[PDB]
Amino acid sequence: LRDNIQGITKPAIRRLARRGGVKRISGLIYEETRGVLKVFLENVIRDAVTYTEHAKRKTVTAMDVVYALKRQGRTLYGFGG
Amino acid sequence: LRDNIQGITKPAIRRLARRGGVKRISGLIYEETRGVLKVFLENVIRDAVTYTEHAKRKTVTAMDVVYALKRQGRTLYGFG
Amino acid sequence: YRPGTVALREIRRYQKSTELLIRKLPFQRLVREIAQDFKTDLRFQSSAVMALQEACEAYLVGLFEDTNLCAIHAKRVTIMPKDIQLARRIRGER
Amino acid sequence: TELLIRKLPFQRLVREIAQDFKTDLRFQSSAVMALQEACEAYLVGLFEDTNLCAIHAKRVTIMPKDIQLARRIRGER
Amino acid sequence: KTRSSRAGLQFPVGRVHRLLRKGNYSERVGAGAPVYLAAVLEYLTAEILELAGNAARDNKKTRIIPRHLQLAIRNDEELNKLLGRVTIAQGGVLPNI
Amino acid sequence: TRSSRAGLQFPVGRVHRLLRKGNYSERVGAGAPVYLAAVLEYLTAEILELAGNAARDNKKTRIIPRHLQLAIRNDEELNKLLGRVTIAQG
Amino acid sequence: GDSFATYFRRVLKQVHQGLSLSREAVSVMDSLVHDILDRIATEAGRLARSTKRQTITAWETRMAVRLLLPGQMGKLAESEGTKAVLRTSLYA
Amino acid sequence: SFATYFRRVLKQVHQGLSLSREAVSVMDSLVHDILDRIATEAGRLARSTKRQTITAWETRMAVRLLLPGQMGKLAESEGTKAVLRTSLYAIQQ
DNA sequence: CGGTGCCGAGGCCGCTCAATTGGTCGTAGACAGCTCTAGCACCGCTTAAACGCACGTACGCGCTGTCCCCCGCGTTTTAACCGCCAAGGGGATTACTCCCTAGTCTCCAGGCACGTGTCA
DNA sequence: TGACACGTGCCTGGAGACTAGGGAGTAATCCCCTTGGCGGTTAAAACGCGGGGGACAGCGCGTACGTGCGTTTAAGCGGTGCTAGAGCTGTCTACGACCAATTGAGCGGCCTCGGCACCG
Repeated sequence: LRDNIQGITKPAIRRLARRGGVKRISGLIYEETRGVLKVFLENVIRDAVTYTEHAKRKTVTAMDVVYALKRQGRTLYGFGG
Repeated sequence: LRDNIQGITKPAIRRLARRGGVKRISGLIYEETRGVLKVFLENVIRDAVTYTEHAKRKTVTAMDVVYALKRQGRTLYGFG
Repeated sequence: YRPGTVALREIRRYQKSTELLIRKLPFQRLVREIAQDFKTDLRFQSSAVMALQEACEAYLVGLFEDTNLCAIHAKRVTIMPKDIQLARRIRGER
Repeated sequence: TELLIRKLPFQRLVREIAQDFKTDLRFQSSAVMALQEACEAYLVGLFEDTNLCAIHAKRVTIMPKDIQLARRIRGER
Repeated sequence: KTRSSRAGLQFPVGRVHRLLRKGNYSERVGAGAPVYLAAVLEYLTAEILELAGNAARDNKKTRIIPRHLQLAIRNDEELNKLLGRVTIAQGGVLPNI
Repeated sequence: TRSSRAGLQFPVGRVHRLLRKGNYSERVGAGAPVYLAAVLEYLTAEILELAGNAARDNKKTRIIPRHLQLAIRNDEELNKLLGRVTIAQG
Repeated sequence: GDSFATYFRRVLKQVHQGLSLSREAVSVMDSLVHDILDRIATEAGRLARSTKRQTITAWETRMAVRLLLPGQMGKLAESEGTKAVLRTSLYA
Repeated sequence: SFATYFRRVLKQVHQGLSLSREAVSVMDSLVHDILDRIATEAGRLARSTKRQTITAWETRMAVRLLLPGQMGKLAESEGTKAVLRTSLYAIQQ
């Protein structure tokens, strides 16, 4: 699907950080946080896909994603478990 | 035992800092790091003494301390 | 009107709410493109993509609050890539 | 690599904390040594992080604010 | 009858015993373990509900939503320490600057 | 022995027994404490080679826990695998 | 199903009778209860296996709760659990 | 545990060295910890799939989860080689 | 603050399946007894580590000017999105079975400990 | 001088062969949910321009910290002895797994209703 890390638009990052607590954001923050988000997404999706490969499935389930997130110490509650 | 937190003396904290990689030390670092060490000891010792109490043992052993460390998140190798 | 007094209002109105902040379709395309290089021709449950979005959003919000902590500690209000790098280094993720 | 905290003061400290927790307790030397090693490792890691914080703020000394920030970012408080 | 009524617990002792046995945490499970576990779970859940209800009343809403649960969890120091590495879905953050 | 048929210096046995005594599941398959033994043998052959390299670098020959800590902390993958680990007298 | 929805509603009515839960809140709190149960069970099992014991009785769960819930909340939960066990033992 | 099983490995890799008592007592603990981690991950995966057994598939996925691609692929290759060698030996009896 | 609409939460009945109840038993663990490790307390010497100042300067912190780079805001583009539909791929169930792992009788042979020669 | 390699001997767990039963492998089968497409519409992102504020660097002050040296001290050392209690064995009984029969507590279907959102 070519590239889609640009799908996290600059206003989206701005609103995310603004909810975080910041009040001024430097121009170079956007590329760094896009890289950080891509790294974290790769880390979580690799585990959530190895879980599916184990289950001999072809559809990544919410249970797979929540198990992958739990394995990294970032538990998620609203989606079963 | 009264006022035994002073056993972690100032040169010991300074040497720990030098091993950590710092180059200069502010005077108020010593009280803060003594407090940090006291908090860490309290947590680990509470876990260890609960471990011994479960085993109905009056002596804390290396296995209980390493179990407390592993539970807290810092696994320890070389004692069990 | 002047620079400021609008970022604070945005913080007030965005910390109170809980709605998703990353657009759903771009994030779906992003997760699809990331997962397509591990296993090819995969399918994603809608709840799975939503869970991934709700986890990444929370993680990024936490990282941004930590990087604001770092920026304030350096006598600055503007967060810069050095702040994010230091926050991620101290957190141990690296 | 050698032990930095003196053995006897640390032993007395850990005994004091334990007797604060549960009275009439005994410590075998392996447990005290393991605790000392863990505390040395934790403190050197904390000082690594605080040196990073101090360098970040255009400083070479570490101040209590640096330790507090390192602890708060690490999560423990 | 039952075991929830025997111990005076709202929570199900039998269900938590079944969860203990199914999870395979040990080869054998004692009789007092499920009762104790139901008791502690009921107390913790009652505390969380009370805090979330206080938050909802403060927010002037009679329906509890995950935002109120997140507020209750991250407003009390003990709950925050116990559940600090957890992201409640649609939970948000408590407002601070 | 099954270590004879396998190409394993690490014991296929004494790992099946450890799995059974650890109660990680109701039953353990036949190939599990062979794949696991091979993985452990690789994860020891590496680490041992690195510690030997460190000892040769320090001209000490004998392997000391300091060498093990250097081996673990001097490689990115092993650092990620063992990051919250403190080695005694290291 | 395996969910504590009715128990959460019952305890809310006991504590805050004027309120009412929502399905999302029920789901997240069910997951929270399951996670706390798993944590306590794993700690108690590890304690039991530490002392060469292949059973997880009231002592192991009590120590797991005490060792997993530091502070005043841990003392209150332990007192509540001991009260429940004593009340159960009173049926004799 | 695993006393001579490290000396055997050290005999074929970096010949002329030896393992000290402290090094052995660290490495056997490390091997036990890694084995426990992989076994717990395999058990959790099997339970998630609703299977009550640990087979080659479970441990394969457990080491894929633990060791990422740069090294987990090598460990997976080694384990597959060992499993197929055992199977070929058992084929002819 | 008031008027209107929407729908998910609440309450009553069917019921069924998971929780109770009762009896068996064979083992896991409670309990008593005993030995010997090693934990604790103390004796004194010595010396390495801590402790107390003096001090000269490295450096943290405040002040000030700049110039540039984010913020606000208006406008245009553009892609989310919400509503709806077609299609089928794969999640999820279910019956048969068959092969694999639990369990048990040997049987020894690799594993562990020890004595001795030899080198780090 | 302590530790590794080569005989020497003991020893108990891995292993071979067998039995038994059940875990799940496998083949159909249903239909839920996911992907792809169409289309208006419209909220939001992209872009540009003016401007203010603030990040950064330079400069000066003054303060507090690392270094050195003399004095104090208590850690570590090595015995010495006393005895708690860890660990082990022996054993015996209480209990949790197991199974068969029973039943009522909570789940789902269906009808009510007020809380939440929207606008004026």
